[PDB]
Amino acid sequence: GRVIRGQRKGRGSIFKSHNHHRKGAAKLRHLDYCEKKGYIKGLVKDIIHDPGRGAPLAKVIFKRTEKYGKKEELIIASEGMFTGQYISCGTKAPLSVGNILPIGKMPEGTLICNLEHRTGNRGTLVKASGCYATVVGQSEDGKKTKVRLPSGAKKTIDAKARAMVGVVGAGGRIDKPILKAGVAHHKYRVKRNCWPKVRGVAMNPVEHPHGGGNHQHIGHPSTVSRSAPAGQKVGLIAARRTGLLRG
RNA sequence: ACGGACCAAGGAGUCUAGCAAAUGUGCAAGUGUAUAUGAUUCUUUAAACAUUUUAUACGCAUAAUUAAUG
RNA sequence: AUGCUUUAUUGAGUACGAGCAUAUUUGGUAGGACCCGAGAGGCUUUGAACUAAGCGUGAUGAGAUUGAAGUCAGACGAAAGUCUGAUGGAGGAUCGAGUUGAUACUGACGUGCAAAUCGUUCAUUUCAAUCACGUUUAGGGGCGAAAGACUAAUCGAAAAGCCUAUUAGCUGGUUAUUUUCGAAAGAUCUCUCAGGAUCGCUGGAGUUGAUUAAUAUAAUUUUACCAGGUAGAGAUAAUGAU
RNA sequence: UUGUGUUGAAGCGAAAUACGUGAGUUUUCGUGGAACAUCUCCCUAGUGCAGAUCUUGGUGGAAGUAGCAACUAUUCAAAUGAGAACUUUGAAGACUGAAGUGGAGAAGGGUUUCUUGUCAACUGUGAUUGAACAAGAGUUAGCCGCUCCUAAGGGAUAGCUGAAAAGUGUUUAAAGGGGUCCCCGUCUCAAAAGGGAAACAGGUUGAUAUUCCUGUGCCAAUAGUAUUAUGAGUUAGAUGGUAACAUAUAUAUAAAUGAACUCCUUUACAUAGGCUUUACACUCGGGGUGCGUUUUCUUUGCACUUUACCU
RNA sequence: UUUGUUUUGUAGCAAUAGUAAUUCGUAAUUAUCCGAAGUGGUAAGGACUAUCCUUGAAAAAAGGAGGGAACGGCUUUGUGCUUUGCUACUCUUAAUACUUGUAUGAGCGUACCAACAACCGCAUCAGGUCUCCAAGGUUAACAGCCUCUGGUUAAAUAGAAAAAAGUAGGUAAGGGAAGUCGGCAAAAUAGAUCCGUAACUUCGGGAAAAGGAUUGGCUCUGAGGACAUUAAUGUUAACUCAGAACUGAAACGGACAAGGGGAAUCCGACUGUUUAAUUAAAACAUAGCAUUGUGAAAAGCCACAACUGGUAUUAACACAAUGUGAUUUCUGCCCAGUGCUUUGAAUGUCAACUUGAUGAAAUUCAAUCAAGCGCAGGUAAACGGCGGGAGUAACUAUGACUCUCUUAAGGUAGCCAAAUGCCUCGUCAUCUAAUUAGUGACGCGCAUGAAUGGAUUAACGAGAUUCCCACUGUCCCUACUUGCUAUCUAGCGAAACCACAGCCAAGGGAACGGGCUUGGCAAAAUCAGCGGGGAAAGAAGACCCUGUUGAGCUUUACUCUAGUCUGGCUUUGUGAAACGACUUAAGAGGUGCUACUUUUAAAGUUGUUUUACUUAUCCAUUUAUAGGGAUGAAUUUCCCAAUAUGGAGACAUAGCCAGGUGGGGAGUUUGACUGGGGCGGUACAUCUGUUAAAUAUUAACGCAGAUGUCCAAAGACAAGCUCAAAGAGAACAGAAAUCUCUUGUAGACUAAAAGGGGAAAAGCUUGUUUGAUUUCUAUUUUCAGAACAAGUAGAAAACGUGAAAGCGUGGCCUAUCGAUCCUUUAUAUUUGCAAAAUGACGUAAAUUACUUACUACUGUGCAUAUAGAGGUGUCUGAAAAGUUACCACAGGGAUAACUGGCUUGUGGCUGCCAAGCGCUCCUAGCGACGUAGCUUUUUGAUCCUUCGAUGUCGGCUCUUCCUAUCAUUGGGACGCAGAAGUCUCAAAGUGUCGGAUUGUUCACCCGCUAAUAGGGAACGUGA
Ligand SMILES: [Mg+2]
Ligand SMILES: [Mg+2]
Ligand SMILES: [Mg+2]
Ligand SMILES: [Mg+2]
Ligand SMILES: [Mg+2]
Ligand SMILES: [Mg+2]
Ligand SMILES: [Mg+2]
Ligand SMILES: [Mg+2]
Ligand SMILES: [Mg+2]
Ligand SMILES: [Mg+2]
Ligand SMILES: [Mg+2]
Ligand SMILES: [Mg+2]
Ligand SMILES: [Mg+2]
Ligand SMILES: [Mg+2]
Ligand SMILES: [Mg+2]
Ligand SMILES: [Mg+2]
Ligand SMILES: [Mg+2]
Ligand SMILES: [Mg+2]
Ligand SMILES: [Mg+2]
Ligand SMILES: [Mg+2]
Ligand SMILES: [Mg+2]
Ligand SMILES: [Mg+2]
Ligand SMILES: [Mg+2]
Ligand SMILES: [Mg+2]
Ligand SMILES: [Mg+2]
Ligand SMILES: [Mg+2]
Ligand SMILES: [Mg+2]
Ligand SMILES: [Mg+2]
Ligand SMILES: [Mg+2]
Ligand SMILES: [Mg+2]
Ligand SMILES: [Mg+2]
Ligand SMILES: [Mg+2]
Ligand SMILES: [Mg+2]
Ligand SMILES: [Mg+2]
Ligand SMILES: [Mg+2]
Ligand SMILES: [Mg+2]
Ligand SMILES: [Mg+2]
Ligand SMILES: [Mg+2]
Ligand SMILES: [Mg+2]
Ligand SMILES: [Mg+2]
Ligand SMILES: [Mg+2]
Ligand SMILES: [Mg+2]
Ligand SMILES: [Mg+2]
Ligand SMILES: [Mg+2]
Ligand SMILES: [Mg+2]
Ligand SMILES: [Mg+2]
Ligand SMILES: [Mg+2]
Ligand SMILES: [Mg+2]
Ligand SMILES: [Mg+2]
Ligand SMILES: [Mg+2]
Ligand SMILES: [Mg+2]
Ligand SMILES: [Mg+2]
Ligand SMILES: [Mg+2]
Ligand SMILES: [Mg+2]
Ligand SMILES: [Mg+2]
Ligand SMILES: [Mg+2]
Ligand SMILES: [Mg+2]
Ligand SMILES: [Mg+2]
Ligand SMILES: [Mg+2]
Ligand SMILES: [Mg+2]
Ligand SMILES: [Mg+2]
Ligand SMILES: [Mg+2]
Ligand SMILES: [Mg+2]
Ligand SMILES: [Mg+2]
Ligand SMILES: [Mg+2]
Ligand SMILES: [Mg+2]
Ligand SMILES: [Mg+2]
Ligand SMILES: [Mg+2]
Ligand SMILES: [Mg+2]
Ligand SMILES: [Mg+2]
Ligand SMILES: [Mg+2]
Ligand SMILES: [Mg+2]
Ligand SMILES: [Mg+2]
Ligand SMILES: [Mg+2]
Ligand SMILES: [Mg+2]
Ligand SMILES: [Mg+2]
Ligand SMILES: [Mg+2]
Ligand SMILES: [Mg+2]
Ligand SMILES: [Mg+2]
Ligand SMILES: [Mg+2]
Ligand SMILES: [Mg+2]
Ligand SMILES: [Mg+2]
Ligand SMILES: [Mg+2]
Ligand SMILES: [Mg+2]
Ligand SMILES: [Mg+2]
Ligand SMILES: [Mg+2]
Ligand SMILES: [Mg+2]
Ligand SMILES: [Mg+2]
Ligand SMILES: [Mg+2]
Ligand SMILES: [Mg+2]
Ligand SMILES: [Mg+2]
Ligand SMILES: [Mg+2]
Ligand SMILES: [Mg+2]
Ligand SMILES: [Mg+2]
Ligand SMILES: [Mg+2]
Ligand SMILES: [Mg+2]
Repeated sequence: GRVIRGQRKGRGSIFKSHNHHRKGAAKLRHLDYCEKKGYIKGLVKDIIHDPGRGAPLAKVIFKRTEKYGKKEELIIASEGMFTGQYISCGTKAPLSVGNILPIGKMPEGTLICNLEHRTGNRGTLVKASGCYATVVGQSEDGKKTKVRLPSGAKKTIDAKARAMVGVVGAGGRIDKPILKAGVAHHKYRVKRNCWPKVRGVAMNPVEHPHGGGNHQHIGHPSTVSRSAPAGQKVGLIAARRTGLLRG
């Protein structure tokens, strides 16, 4: 009868992100001559907090090379950086925490973050607080590098892509029990409108496949297939397996 | 069992198409002057009057029967 | 082959034509169709001055209670550590007036002051708090701490105008006089059982006949003849009981 | 076809020694004031009402009945007037009790405001009252606001999609600009509580006031040329202090050279808790002035004793 | 740059203004305007501390700095750079004069209300509606009560009287919940100081636990600071706190203000939220726990008609989709069913396209690695599920043990008459006097149980229950009082409703009358109450049934559809390899130049597969900013070679076509009969007998039954023969084996129900057969005298049997079955395919070809006439699943759920007879086996009245009637000594109670009593 809650989220009316006090987008530096041939170095002016995101941001200043002036960058800060530090970005920069290097000049076992899955991309992969990847293989003729991602997947990347040495700061923040409904009210207040959640078994049949009944049950197998239409994919999607995991 | 406090005005088997039966009228193996045209028709007349100077417009009837050549 | 024959069978066929036109009435059909009456379906538009949720900018919560971590001082002890007094001001802490609401009297009123009010009594006040303007989301759609709730006294699908005088085997109504004739509530078929078609029962029109105490005719008798297994009877005649 | 009418038509009220089984027809008197029939035979229709919770309009019994009950409360005397429980004046008794029927604003209303007059209807009892009715009046700004800036957002331009109507909004624009020949970089609307040049006190009208009057101040803008005065610098740019820093007082502290380019600061910011300072408020005692009580008491009870912006 | 003091000034504004006074005149003058402190209400600033998985706008506009471009002036040769002097020149503010378009200050708002009558609510409506200011006393207090400044004394009315009854209040002797479903309502408590506080517990609480004492006024004592002369003297405050004496009708938070407490059970962890106008909860949320998908602009989830978007200013400590619901302790077994998911040319089926074979061609046929299903696995914190019967231990009883059916697995740890147990008011204990209630135990549990979460649980709750203390007008049992109404006056002034109307009893009547019949009776007009009746009013019953009337929701109902997955063709270019296809003479052959299958340097062209390239196409980044190799400030070396960049790349994407999946979505449907409907059944198409009343016809969900088949013989004809059974006889042989005789009217048989028929046959056995065949008519049954269907009597052919007359058109007779449209095979010297031809230039002539005359028989495919067949059992013949406790409409008393009416089976009461009981004795008192009635206080049966409506259980209050008499009054009898009782007569005058449990009517206990009888009045009684 009626359009479901999870279908309405795509209209983007009251489900758009809350971003009034956010500070800007976190990108690497634009790929240019210096990083391809040597390196360039910038100065850390501040570490600041971003309302929606858990990891801190470093505010870093480089010096213009084509012209007289200065320029600004926003970069996810790795654990250990400090105000007044000089970091160096380029193909020949020394290996140290906070420098930005191509992944093909790093030995095996190096912990990295803020990685590009394509060259010149300005960084996409390892970004949430407390996360890192591992260099796990260098190809015989260069041109390819193999890494291990936080979820445990393995990937091969172009060997000229860039990343930061070290781990993302402010890690270990899911070890504190939230303990109050108001704390979770304040958490999602600055993210998006997704809290609280009514469960489908407590609605009427018009609004949900689980709704209705004289006893609050599903009455249906709760694992649905990958091909089901939008108003019907609602329980466990394409589940290979259910129940407690034992290994 | 339902409608009705009282009074006045209004208020409901009609019109058109197509078929049949009954009855009145005209002509009769025929009958009906279609659309038009004509006129010393033109307040009335948007009515009425006329029919192309051994005579093939059309309808119904005058002949039936068969899927059909017939 | 211009097919033939008495045969049988069929036609809304033939055996010296009756039609065409035009008044009116009646019947059945289509149309608004004797008059008034739905619950619905569709097309295009108008509303978030109420209320729901998000967002921007601002404003607001008398008074009192309780007493976490940190700090100072004193006592004990070989160390580790323990005990006593003060200080301090935490917490979706506690009473409570405003504010925001609505538990009970199943009180008053119920032709109200009022299409939700009045009185007393209740719940809530540092937080998931409460208000005001501005702004976003529009109808099979939105919004919902979820009651099928709310979306301008309208929501298990808003409001305005059209398609539209939609359809109804079902309720209600249907307008002057006298005179003459006068019913059925059985039967067959039916997605038929509150309906219909068809036969029966009724009225009107018109011929052919009889008007010759006749013939046709008769919900009646008489004379001649025919068919029957019900009332009674039987159980020793058959069957079955006793 | 052939008739009635100002010497009185239709219609209406009451009737008749009248006719008909009946629907009806005909006639008298009164009112009325202008048209009305045809039955000689035909044509024609939106042609005959007791009902449909029928439509529109008017009117009853109920009935001088139900009722005119929240908000503590009224009394004496006078004026006016045809007429005063509810108009005005004086004297009493009381209420609101600063979280006020006290003052000032927004949304909304639109002349309800003021003076004069004044009662047909309204002001659910009266009414001489009134936000009712009639005639004429009344709203004054460089300093209070809008107007300017940007916000959540709206409308647009290029392009793309669609039969269009419309949807979306740099998704490869030779755009928009500003700086004097260069660089930067879409347009526009959206806050009378956010941001933001600048004003105070006294007086004044029937009705306006940080707007009018008086006096004293502030802010912003003010072409070119020439003269005259105010100060400063050089015989292409001043000094003091160890330092933190300081210095132009002319009517008026106005002048301490500085291009392209570049970097910062103000505007500019949450909540809770106690400590502290200063203004406004409140109160106690002296002095002056006026008033009140006074059979008894009382060096006594109350009022006033003020000071803005700007330098 | 020095001293007390030169002395002035509210520092200027400034007294010239404001306020309070005293003056003199019909605008006039004077005097004051100045000395020291306290309290802490309101606002703002300052320096600080702490909190956040929460870190709390921007722009117009203004300012500061770095750096060092340019530059002493007036005329002085020339072509902006070349020549001579003075060492006034450069800024800055103000005023003036002239040239200049006319060289200060735009435009719009401004009255009044802001609710008390100016706004919205139909109004001059007790409602709603945003912001700022805020005095004195009491006090913790901006609370409550009283007051000053300012405001008012007004409300759609007044006067009198004062009874019932109402509404808002106040008291009550003795008892203290006995009232009631229920302590509903009301009382009792309460401020502050000092003492004292349990179980349990997540150690934080519970907690104001529970409890005890004090409190006025007056007169005193003690404690707590600051400052200046020097330990000593002197001045000087604010408010609290602790003690003592005295005093009063023993009173003192004196008015106001202000918790009732305790022992346990159930649910939910907690603060929070919800159905605006009948539900505030145990419902929703929540922290915590667990499961699932996804490494990216070719990804997960979602929006759009397309083009494009949301999450995303994102990146696994993330985003998205679900369950359960704090802590503690736990979370058992099942993958057979249904879902979801993994592998693939070994593998079955499953499209378009393509490729071959054949043919004149249209067609026809065959082959080929798509996805999906099938085949083989995983998964229960996916949907869900988790057994019976017997025997057995030295008194009984029980069953550790055993046997046997049996499942995918057989309910584990726990828990229980639980918000879950029918029987049920379960058994035992406890609580009371008395317990359908409460608590603790028991467990073969109709039908308990593990994130559908199981068992607990401190704290918390306007949540659901039981008991105790305090308290009381809830009650015994009511009385007295105040305001405001009602009442009577002057003024003003409606509405609902209304066929006509309004006294009764019985009768009949649509079975409950105001009106009708027969009786009782019946005398103006008027005031205040009241709730028996007018089956009173409101309003086309919402319950129930009907309608070929709807709508919301569900699904493995009937048809479809968005989206997803999969294959083909086009977009679409340049090369190169490797294997497949259709051809060479070979290969063994089997066959009568020849016919078919078979190992290899191909006759030459086409196909899936792999790889390479860049310009089509797609993506990303930037201001399209250097061609490859070796926490100051920065602006005016060498080697390698002459499409912005990078990544993919003819693959994605996109357009047309094809297949799978698809309640996410759309449209629709979901028979009838029926002692209401539903369930059951078929009485829905047929047949035998009976009801059926001696022609024929005739109903019910009447009675006893049968049909949807069967048979090359069980059909046709002819001949011969005679059956069931019984008796007596015959080696094994008997009750039953084979054989002979005698009797035998059918007692046998004849496919199947039942009825009728049948003896040289209709039965049995033999012989020959296919009339169970082709065509047509007159007609009978049901009936409209319509179709099918099943029969009867015949005619035109060709046959069978029999010697012959004859008989045969299925079964000895009565049942055994099917339209239009469509399809399919048969028949024909019958026809068509819209200008014509197709056997065939066949036969005979003729020539110099457009020659002539003759002929039953003429391409593929399709159509058409006539005859059978494929089926409609709802059988005169639609392609069709559920639910509504969210509901809508048109109707029905044609039809259910009350009262009333007829009946009285069942329920209740009363009779008659005498077997027997009563030691003995039929009848004191009873009464078996039988049998006659009465009543309408039970429950049925029926469907008469009411569906545009007669309020549906019980209790409380109040009146009246009946007798089928419990007590009280007079009597009779006994199995009657007295006492106490039992049976019975006249008799309705007077009575027929207080309580515990339950919503109860009904029950069952504790009591008293004289007795604690039974009933009716629309199941008496809801304006
Ligand atoms: Mg629900
Ligand atoms: Mg659904
Ligand atoms: Mg549940
Ligand atoms: Mg189930
Ligand atoms: Mg009716
Ligand atoms: Mg009526
Ligand atoms: Mg005629
Ligand atoms: Mg014709
Ligand atoms: Mg009509
Ligand atoms: Mg429809
Ligand atoms: Mg609004
Ligand atoms: Mg809002
Ligand atoms: Mg709290
Ligand atoms: Mg009430
Ligand atoms: Mg209330
Ligand atoms: Mg519901
Ligand atoms: Mg209609
Ligand atoms: Mg008659
Ligand atoms: Mg006339
Ligand atoms: Mg009419
Ligand atoms: Mg009329
Ligand atoms: Mg009338
Ligand atoms: Mg009336
Ligand atoms: Mg009255
Ligand atoms: Mg008045
Ligand atoms: Mg007062
Ligand atoms: Mg008061
Ligand atoms: Mg107050
Ligand atoms: Mg006025
Ligand atoms: Mg006036
Ligand atoms: Mg009046
Ligand atoms: Mg006026
Ligand atoms: Mg102005
Ligand atoms: Mg201003
Ligand atoms: Mg914006
Ligand atoms: Mg603007
Ligand atoms: Mg402002
Ligand atoms: Mg004024
Ligand atoms: Mg003013
Ligand atoms: Mg001063
Ligand atoms: Mg004003
Ligand atoms: Mg209005
Ligand atoms: Mg009113
Ligand atoms: Mg009002
Ligand atoms: Mg009273
Ligand atoms: Mg007293
Ligand atoms: Mg008492
Ligand atoms: Mg009791
Ligand atoms: Mg009782
Ligand atoms: Mg109860
Ligand atoms: Mg109470
Ligand atoms: Mg306790
Ligand atoms: Mg709760
Ligand atoms: Mg729990
Ligand atoms: Mg709560
Ligand atoms: Mg409600
Ligand atoms: Mg409520
Ligand atoms: Mg819950
Ligand atoms: Mg959760
Ligand atoms: Mg399985
Ligand atoms: Mg396959
Ligand atoms: Mg067990
Ligand atoms: Mg149990
Ligand atoms: Mg129990
Ligand atoms: Mg489990
Ligand atoms: Mg269960
Ligand atoms: Mg009165
Ligand atoms: Mg009577
Ligand atoms: Mg009556
Ligand atoms: Mg009478
Ligand atoms: Mg009554
Ligand atoms: Mg009805
Ligand atoms: Mg109904
Ligand atoms: Mg429907
Ligand atoms: Mg559906
Ligand atoms: Mg039926
Ligand atoms: Mg008979
Ligand atoms: Mg016989
Ligand atoms: Mg024979
Ligand atoms: Mg036979
Ligand atoms: Mg049928
Ligand atoms: Mg039939
Ligand atoms: Mg349905
Ligand atoms: Mg009836
Ligand atoms: Mg009986
Ligand atoms: Mg009625
Ligand atoms: Mg009644
Ligand atoms: Mg009624
Ligand atoms: Mg008796
Ligand atoms: Mg006696
Ligand atoms: Mg006696
Ligand atoms: Mg009753
Ligand atoms: Mg009775
Ligand atoms: Mg009632
Ligand atoms: Mg009752
Ligand atoms: Mg009553």
